[PDB]
Amino acid sequence: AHIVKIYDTCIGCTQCVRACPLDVLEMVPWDGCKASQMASAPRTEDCVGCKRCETACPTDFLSVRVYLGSESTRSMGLSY
Amino acid sequence: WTVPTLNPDTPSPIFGGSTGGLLRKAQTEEFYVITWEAKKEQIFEMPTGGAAIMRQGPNLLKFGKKEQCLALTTQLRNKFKLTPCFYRVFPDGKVQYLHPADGVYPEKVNAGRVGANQNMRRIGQNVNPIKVKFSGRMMSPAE
Amino acid sequence: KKVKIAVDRNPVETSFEKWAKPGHFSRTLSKGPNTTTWIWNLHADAHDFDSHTSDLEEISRKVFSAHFGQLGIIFIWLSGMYFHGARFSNYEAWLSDPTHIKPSAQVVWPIVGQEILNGDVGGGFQGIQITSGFFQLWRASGITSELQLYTTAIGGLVMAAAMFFAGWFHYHKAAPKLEWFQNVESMLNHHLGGLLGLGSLAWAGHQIHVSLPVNKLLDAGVDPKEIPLPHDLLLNRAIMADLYPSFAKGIAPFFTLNWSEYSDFLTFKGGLNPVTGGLWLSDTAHHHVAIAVLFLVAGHMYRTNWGIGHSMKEILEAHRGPFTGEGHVGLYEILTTSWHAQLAINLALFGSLSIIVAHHMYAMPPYPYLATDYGTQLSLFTHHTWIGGFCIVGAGAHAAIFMVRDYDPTNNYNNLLDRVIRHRDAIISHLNWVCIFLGFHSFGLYIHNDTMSALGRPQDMFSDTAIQLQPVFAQWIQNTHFLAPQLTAPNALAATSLTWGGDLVAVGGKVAMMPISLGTSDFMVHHIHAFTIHVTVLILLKGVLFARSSRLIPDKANLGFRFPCDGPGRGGTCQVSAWDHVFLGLFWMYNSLSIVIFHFSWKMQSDVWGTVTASGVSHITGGNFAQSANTINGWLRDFLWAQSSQVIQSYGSALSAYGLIFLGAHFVWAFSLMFLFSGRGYWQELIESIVWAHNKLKVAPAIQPRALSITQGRAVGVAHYLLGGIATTWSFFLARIISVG
Amino acid sequence: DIAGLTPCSESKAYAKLEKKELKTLEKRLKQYEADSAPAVALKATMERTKARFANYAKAGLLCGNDGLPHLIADPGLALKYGHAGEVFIPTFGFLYVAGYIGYVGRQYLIAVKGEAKPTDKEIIIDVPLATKLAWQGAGWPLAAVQELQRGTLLEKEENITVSPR
Amino acid sequence: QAALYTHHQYIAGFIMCGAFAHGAIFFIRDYDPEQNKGNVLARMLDHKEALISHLSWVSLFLGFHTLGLYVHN
Amino acid sequence: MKDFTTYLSTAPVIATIWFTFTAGLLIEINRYFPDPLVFSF
Amino acid sequence: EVGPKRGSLVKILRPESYWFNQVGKVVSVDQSGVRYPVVVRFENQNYAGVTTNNYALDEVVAA
Amino acid sequence: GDFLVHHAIALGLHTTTLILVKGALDARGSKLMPDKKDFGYSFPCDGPGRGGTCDISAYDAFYLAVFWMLNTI
Ligand code: CLA
Ligand code: CLA
Ligand code: CLA
Ligand code: CLA
Ligand code: CLA
Ligand code: CLA
Ligand SMILES: CC1=C(C/C=C(\C)CCC[C@H](C)CCC[C@H](C)CCCC(C)C)C(=O)c2ccccc2C1=O
Ligand code: SF4
Ligand code: SF4
Ligand code: SF4
Repeated sequence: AHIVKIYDTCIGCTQCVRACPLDVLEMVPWDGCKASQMASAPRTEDCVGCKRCETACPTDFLSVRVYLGSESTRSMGLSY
Repeated sequence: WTVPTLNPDTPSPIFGGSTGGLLRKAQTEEFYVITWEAKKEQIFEMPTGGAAIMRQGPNLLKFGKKEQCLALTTQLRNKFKLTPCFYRVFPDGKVQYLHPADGVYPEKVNAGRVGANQNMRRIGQNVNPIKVKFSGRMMSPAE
Repeated sequence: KKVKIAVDRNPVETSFEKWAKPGHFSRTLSKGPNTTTWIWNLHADAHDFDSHTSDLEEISRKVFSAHFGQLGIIFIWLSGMYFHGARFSNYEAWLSDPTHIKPSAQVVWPIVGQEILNGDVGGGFQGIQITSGFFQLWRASGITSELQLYTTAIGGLVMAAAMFFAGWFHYHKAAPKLEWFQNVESMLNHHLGGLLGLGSLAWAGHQIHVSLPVNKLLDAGVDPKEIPLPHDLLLNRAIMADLYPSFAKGIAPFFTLNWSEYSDFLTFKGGLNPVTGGLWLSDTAHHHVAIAVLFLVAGHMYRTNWGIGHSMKEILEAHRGPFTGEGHVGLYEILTTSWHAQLAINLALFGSLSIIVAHHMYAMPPYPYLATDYGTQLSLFTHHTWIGGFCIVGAGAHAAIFMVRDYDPTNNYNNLLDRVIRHRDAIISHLNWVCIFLGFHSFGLYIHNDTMSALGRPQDMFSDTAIQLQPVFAQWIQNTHFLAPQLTAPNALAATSLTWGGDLVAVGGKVAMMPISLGTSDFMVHHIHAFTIHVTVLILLKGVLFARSSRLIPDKANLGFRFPCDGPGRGGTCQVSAWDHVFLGLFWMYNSLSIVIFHFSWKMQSDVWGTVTASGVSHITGGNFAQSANTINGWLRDFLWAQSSQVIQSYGSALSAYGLIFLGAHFVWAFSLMFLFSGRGYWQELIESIVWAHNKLKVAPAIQPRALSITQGRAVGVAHYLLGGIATTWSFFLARIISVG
Repeated sequence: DIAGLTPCSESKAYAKLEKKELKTLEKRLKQYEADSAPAVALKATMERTKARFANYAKAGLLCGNDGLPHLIADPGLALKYGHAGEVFIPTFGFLYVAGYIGYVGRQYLIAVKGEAKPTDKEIIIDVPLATKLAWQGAGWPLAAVQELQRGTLLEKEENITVSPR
Repeated sequence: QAALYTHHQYIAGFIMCGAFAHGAIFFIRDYDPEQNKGNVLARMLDHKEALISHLSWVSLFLGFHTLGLYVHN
Repeated sequence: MKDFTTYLSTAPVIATIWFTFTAGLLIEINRYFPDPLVFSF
Repeated sequence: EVGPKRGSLVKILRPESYWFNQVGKVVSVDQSGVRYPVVVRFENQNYAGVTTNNYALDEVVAA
Repeated sequence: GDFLVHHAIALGLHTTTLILVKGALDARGSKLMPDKKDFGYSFPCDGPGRGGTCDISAYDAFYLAVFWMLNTI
């Protein structure tokens, strides 16, 4: 499983969730940096590590951060 | 909204057979099932390869990887404007619902889903790796 | 009526307003540059017309006028070669003595010591010995005067200006509609009747009336100054009826179908001209008459405006099998809707054709004194082989681009394309297995011979002596085409080539063409050829079939054709795109064709080319290919080290520039490895540490310095790799063969 | 006689090399006629060779055991024994031009910084401004040292550095 | 002599590359910026761009000019 | 022709013109002053 | 109100920012209790292609 | 010849140590990646984002320096 952490610089633009091809991220309301949305990563067991999320993050550098961790079948995109 | 139970009586799209389908991972570890209710018969694009014809009404489709199911999900949502929902099926018969885990799609708020893996600091306010040294496993300062 | 002219008047205004605004063709680059990557994207997307817009009509117009510009440039280049053969050549001296004088058409200015490059070629001339074979082509055309080259150059410049005027016209003044381009029936009918049918007919007319008499008199020892001019052979029928008495009969034998009377200038001789070492121009004239008839009847096949003919849609749609589903349906729409689907097929067949040309121009040398100019022959094989491989790689590229952009799954349901994409795993798996099988059983043979001869066990090698792998099928075909005039082609006086077997044709002491034997070494190298070809096919076809999706990345089509990677996820997804498969197929095309042209050079220098002074053919390398090329150390020693003696000792001589481009090409090739072995993220940080020094001195540019894209890094690396390797081989080949041949 | 080198005026391998090159060129010359283009070209090349060797031997160069001229990069050994125009004077002859190029580029950048779209004056050169600066930048050492003495040559630490500086 | 020289020189090159490699691993895994507050080792990281840019200049000049002289000859 | 002269002011055309001029200047220098190895004059 | 004016030039003091020690222009300052309220627009874009970013009141400074 | 090749040797040394020093100093952070210490010494990349981050680690700097070291020696 990779480590996806999301920081308080998230302005809540939903782009990281729309880019995620594995449904790892979701947008949670107001229980984060501020009100008006925030992101979260509850399903990191399905993260492959493609970093489309932080490719789409528009903040300075990346509010969403993928830290490549231990691999598995779900974290290596294996259909076998 | 409540968690939907997977209907096995749902038919499948008209596909002539490929080689990009299921492998021994389906029999051994897991596989995935995506469902959707269509309004017409439309030739869509399989993520495994080739084109299939969805049926008017409900459809069901097997996949060996979650990324395949979400690829078809975004294809059916963006090109056909449908609302699909997929699962995770285990070879012993256990079904685990996956995508709209709260009912609504994850880019939209739901007013009650809990924020996980949220570091409440700035990315430059992370500690140096000397402070997280000898924590057992090799650990990032983001923890 | 259906098939007709359909154009728009004055679609695009002719002004330099969009010349002053770079990046105008796209929505992203027209805003202006902020980083240097804009400067590269401006050039990478310049001719990517199908992303500037969506309407196929404007794309088609852009393509048409761009083709016109390419034709104008080709005409400029042709006129330049004719002009250099008119002003800066020893052509009129070479015609009198083509066996002694070296063809040269490039004079170097004496500025910084490069007057040493003006070699003593012959005919009281000093220049660079050309290897393009224009002198042989011109002699075969019947030129015999520099003035005719001069006026051909001026005609080429006129035609170039005409092509550029045509591009401007057919874009800005009167540009055709989409339904004009989509008349593929008419385009094929015309390109077969008039372009290739009437073109071959006209060239046959020239070959009847200008080439044949002029070259017949040139071969009879007549001086090119006292030969009748071609217009005198047109008007005065007495000269032609003296040279060919069937011209006394006029054109009546044609209209009376007493064609055998024409057997004086329309022959089926076969073999080579003993005095020039090339194909008989009467044979080529009859050839072009025949294929002109063939193409003119082939251009009356498709249905355009009168109900007779074929609809290509009807041929395609009615071709389907039980194994293949719906068959070729939707392919008419694919090819009348996608420019890239057309470009893929066209490039593939055009490059395979160029390699056909390379193989058929050395075994059947068409031009007088072409075979005995070993440099021209080697260069003409190598050049067209390389152009063919490049075109084939581009065919794979544009097939992938089709599959990414222009593919629509609604149009393609259980047709052949769908059925290929559905079992691409079987395709690529069997292709992988055969690539591995061939790699083992073709290269491990060379390794086995290296190990055996290094261990001192030459009786255990794979040779013509120890363990024979004889190419019996090719040997049988050689014997079948050598014995062809006796049984299976009774009206042929000889075989098509002397490479099948028989006697040699030697001209000027040098061997023009002689039988080519094949043994174990030839077996091994041919299987190496097939191996490398199959691996290149593996890469390019895997890029095509997996251009939309794979078991790794199912949404690769939305990612695009040209993207570096999806990420380090899934273990790492770099070079998953269909562009990077072309990037690797380029390397394997180079590795294939380098061996092809190496096989050519060594086999020719060992077993074909040479001199006959006494009783005996003395070849260049002495026939070592049979016994030396069983090993990699053989190709090292007796080819890459032995035949390199001419290029590294060329310093201080006329061929010194060849040694220079040897060393510089070795430089560029290795320079490519800075871009292929490395990655962007290092250079971006180096660049920003440099930008710090530029900021400190207030010289940081407004256009922010970025490292090259990942895709651009790979493209630069493959470009420098191919350039350096091919140019190293070019220098080595030419420096070797201009000296020893 | 700086590093054991013999002057090229009295070097024997130098003369042997001149004779060798002229012998090569006359070997090429003997196959041509009296007044033909190859003959005139080779005669001109022979004369260029003779003049080149004469001018190198006249300039006081030092030749090695191979007869080839060896340059003296050390100032002090070059200024003493008359070899300054080998590496030392062309050093400043280069540096003037190179700093001139760099200073014109710097001045152009600083000039276009103030405009509305500064990046478009870098892909599209403002040739009036560029030529004006290319002409008035011939005093680049004086203006450079005056920009240095005022402190306006170097940017302060408003430079974009990294997290660990 | 040849084997010994080439041997020890390649050994030296590999060892010297490993030296800087482990210096990097130090900067990552073992370096504490607060315990090295203001010392020479932090002063290196504070002017790292100057070091890298000047090393780049030396490399660039040497390559330009050595290759230029070699190609000229 | 303001736009045409803007085009000739672009980076590649100006570079072509300037390097053509520089190369021609160096070439004519090396013609009229052949083989300049040192600064003797 | 908090922060600088909505046209002021601002030097960024965030250490991990692309525009650290680099001048920017304020688009707006969100007057709520939001963390990182200052919206700064820059003439030069970062590696991602962005010219705007949200910064805090302690990460901004005049000129 | 000794002059020219000693300057080639200087080129190789300075460039090898340029790559190595750069990797060591930017081991902890760059403008393309200021959180590089949080990823360790040897990590593959930071994705195709931010223009491309291939061979951005310090490990990859050592890697690219081994080529220049082998050339130097
Ligand atoms: C980078 C290393 C390097 C160095 C130091 C040199 C140095 C030299 N080379 Mg070599 N060369 C190199 C690389 C190098 N080259 C490479 C890589 C190649 C392969 C392409 C060559 C190929 C080569 C050849 C083939 C030749 C040389 C020649 C020369 C000499 C040229 C002298 C000259 O042009 O006088 C120029 C003298 C000047 C004073 C001009 C200086 C520049 C400006 C104009 C001065 C400013 C004056 C004024 C203010 C301008 C007016 C302004 C204007 C706008 C009006 C010199 C020894 C030539 C020679 O004979 O060598 C001995 C020669 O024939 N080189
Ligand atoms: C396209 C190919 C081509 C062309 C152009 C020619 C051309 C010619 N051939 Mg050749 N020929 C060819 C292919 C060709 N041939 C082939 C393939 C063969 C093998 C079968 C031959 C075999 C052959 C033989 C055996 C002979 C010729 C001959 C001739 C000449 C007589 C033409 C003739 O009688 O036909 C009749 C053609 C016409 C009546 C058309 C004339 C059209 C004119 C130009 C119309 C223009 C007028 C204009 C409207 C108004 C005036 C403008 C202004 C003044 C006011 C002519 C030069 C003969 C000859 O002279 O030998 C040297 C001859 O004996 N040919
Ligand atoms: C009939 C031939 C033909 C045609 C019309 C096209 C047309 C096209 N190709 Mg295809 N292609 C071809 C042959 C062809 N190609 C071949 C032979 C190959 C194999 C090399 C490819 C490989 C290929 C790839 C891999 C890609 C294309 C792409 C494209 C599109 C844009 C090209 C562009 O903007 O480049 C503009 C021109 C350049 C950038 C110049 C390239 C610089 C070259 C490499 C320099 C070296 C050449 C020189 C002779 C060597 C001497 C150098 C000297 C100057 C020092 C366009 C539709 C692209 C596309 O559609 O993707 C969206 C793309 O990604 N092509
Ligand atoms: C010399 C360099 C080299 C070698 C040996 C290979 C070898 C191979 N490449 Mg690679 N490749 C290379 C350079 C090389 N490549 C470069 C520079 C590029 C450019 C980027 C590529 C790009 C590339 C691509 C894109 C592809 C390959 C493929 C292949 C395979 C096809 C041949 C095969 O399987 O035959 C069998 C193996 C050989 C011929 C290798 C030599 C082994 C010999 C016979 C001895 C065997 C030893 C024996 C087992 C004893 C063992 C001793 C014990 C002590 C261990 C093979 C693994 C293709 C592939 O994997 O698909 C099939 C493929 O698609 N390569
Ligand atoms: C006293 C010397 C010394 C010591 C104690 C260490 C110790 C260490 N190094 Mg350092 N290192 C050294 C020298 C040293 N190294 C040198 C000389 C270099 C430059 C070459 C490096 C470069 C280096 C890097 C770049 C990295 C380390 C890492 C490490 C750590 C783990 C090593 C590892 O992964 O093991 C397992 C290592 C291997 C299995 C080595 C791979 C196999 C090698 C390349 C040999 C292959 C040769 C082949 C078999 C020959 C066949 C011949 C046949 C064909 C005939 C460990 C702390 C790593 C670390 O700390 O991670 C953060 C790390 O990333 N080191
Ligand atoms: C022959 C191969 C080769 C060459 C020439 C270089 C050259 C260079 N590398 Mg190395 N490198 C290589 C292979 C090579 N590398 C390989 C295989 C790798 C492993 C991936 C690396 C890894 C590497 C790293 C990691 C680093 C370098 C760096 C450098 C630069 C060092 C500075 C220098 O010497 O400037 C002199 C430059 C040259 C000699 C090359 C330019 C050639 C001529 C002079 C340019 C002009 C030619 C001509 C006029 C233009 C024609 C073009 C057009 C008109 C057709 C330089 C560009 C360092 C760097 O960028 O720091 C500055 C650096 O950090 N390289
Ligand atoms: C060397 C290298 C670089 C660095 C190359 C730099 C960014 C660009 C090289 C030179 C540019 C083109 C500057 C040349 C000068 C400009 C064209 C402007 C002209 C100014 C005067 C010289 C006229 C990469 O960015 C890279 C990226 C991905 C894989 C491999 C590599 C790679 O090997
Ligand atoms: S790395 Fe890819 S799968 Fe993981 S969270 Fe980011 S976008 Fe989603
Ligand atoms: S893309 Fe970045 S800023 Fe937008 S919601 Fe995701 S993490 Fe927050
Ligand atoms: S190309 Fe670079 S960034 Fe992309 S996956 Fe490969 S290593 Fe990572």
